[PDB]
Amino acid sequence: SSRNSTPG
Amino acid sequence: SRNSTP
Amino acid sequence: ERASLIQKAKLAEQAERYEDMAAFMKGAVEKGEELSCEERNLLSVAYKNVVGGQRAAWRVLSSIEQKSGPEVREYREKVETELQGVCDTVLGLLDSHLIKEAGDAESRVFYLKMKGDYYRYLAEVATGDDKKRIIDSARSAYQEAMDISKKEMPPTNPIRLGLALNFSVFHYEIANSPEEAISLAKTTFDEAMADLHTLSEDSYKDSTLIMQLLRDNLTLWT
Amino acid sequence: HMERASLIQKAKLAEQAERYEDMAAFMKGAVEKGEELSCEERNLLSVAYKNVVGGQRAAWRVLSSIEQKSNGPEVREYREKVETELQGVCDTVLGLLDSHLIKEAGDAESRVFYLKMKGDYYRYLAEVATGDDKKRIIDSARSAYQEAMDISKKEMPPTNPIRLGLALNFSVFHYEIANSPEEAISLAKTTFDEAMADLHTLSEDSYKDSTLIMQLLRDNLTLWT
Ligand SMILES: [Br-]
Ligand SMILES: [Br-]
Ligand SMILES: [Br-]
Ligand SMILES: [Br-]
Repeated sequence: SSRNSTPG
Repeated sequence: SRNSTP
Repeated sequence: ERASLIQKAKLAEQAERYEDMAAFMKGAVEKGEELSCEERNLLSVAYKNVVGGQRAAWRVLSSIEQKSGPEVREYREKVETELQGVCDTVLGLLDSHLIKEAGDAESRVFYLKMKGDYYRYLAEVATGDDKKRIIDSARSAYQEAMDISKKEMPPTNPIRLGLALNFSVFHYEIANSPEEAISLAKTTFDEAMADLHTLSEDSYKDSTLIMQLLRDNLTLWT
Repeated sequence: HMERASLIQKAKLAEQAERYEDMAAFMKGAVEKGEELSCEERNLLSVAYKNVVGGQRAAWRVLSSIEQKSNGPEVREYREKVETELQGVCDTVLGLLDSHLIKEAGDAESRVFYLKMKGDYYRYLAEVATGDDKKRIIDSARSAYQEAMDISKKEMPPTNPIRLGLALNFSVFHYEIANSPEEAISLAKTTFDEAMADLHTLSEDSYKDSTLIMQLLRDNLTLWT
């Protein structure tokens, strides 16, 4: 439900 | 896993 | 300023910035006005979170150091030194501003319990010549708090129950006196149990939560 | 003990203890020894600063949300204090990237990784900046991501996870910072489709790494369209 940026 | 006051 | 420092402590709590929250509460204490029950809880939550993170890090490092390398020892000592600095700050506030002869039994027991707790955190990482001195300071603070609570508070009071719970943990893990730990938890539970049916709605959750913790520790130790 | 190998070992201990500010300071010391970072060491540096700046970004969003919902001076002052700290962390990472990590030599993977990190830390500065300073920071983030995109399209296959992660972040930059949702959606769609065409030619370990980022690209497309 919230936008994704790279987990690193 | 003993408990102390939170 | 005092109203601003307390409001900033509440904002820091919402943002999960516990070091900022503790520094704002420290500034509010240094204004000289007594803390309300809500303000005491803000001060307590802030430092408990800060020292809780250091205690958890210390246990991870200590566990690696024992399972096994000068690096683990050096880094463990760095975390220890930081934890000690936080405890010394809380003990300093308690001595210079919070612990007094005046005030209700409730506030006096709260701060004396906090003094026992922060000396107990120092005792967890103490290994040298100061270890005995640190343990007797935790013991003396909890004992003085126990004497006041038994004379001036009902056995179901959550501050009285929480003090007995922590002093019982002190006996078990720090003082290596499991018989004294079990008998204190058992006596505290039984004396509260006798008055449970007359307990007021405001203390329902807090009193019953600590009675469950006393029961959990007894089940773990016996 | 602060030789390069001791600093890396201390960063690994700090990671296990969840002490990310200590972990970042140990990795900063290791980078300043002047030697290239291995893939494992790059990931340690990245995880450490991402956790540090992630906590400040989360605190900033809580404060900004309270400050906006109320529309006293306390929320603004405390929000500015958290902002100043976040800016100091980004300036430290940007300083390391400029003086030690970004260089001409090395494989395309390492070059794209650091240029992507430069775009990311300028993007975190852009999230809290205002006025003309915000405009310059937005143009600095775009230049770093664009230089990284040019290298990745020429030297990496479309399924490479560093290439995919760069497109994912540059797409987030277009959507939230640059206010260019059309460019954000078309970049995420193109990246997803070009990787999709080559997924069948990968090993189980590589397939798992590419598809994980492809799911994030898809999740953003589902959220925006
Ligand atoms: Br150290
Ligand atoms: Br000692
Ligand atoms: Br007693
Ligand atoms: Br402030």
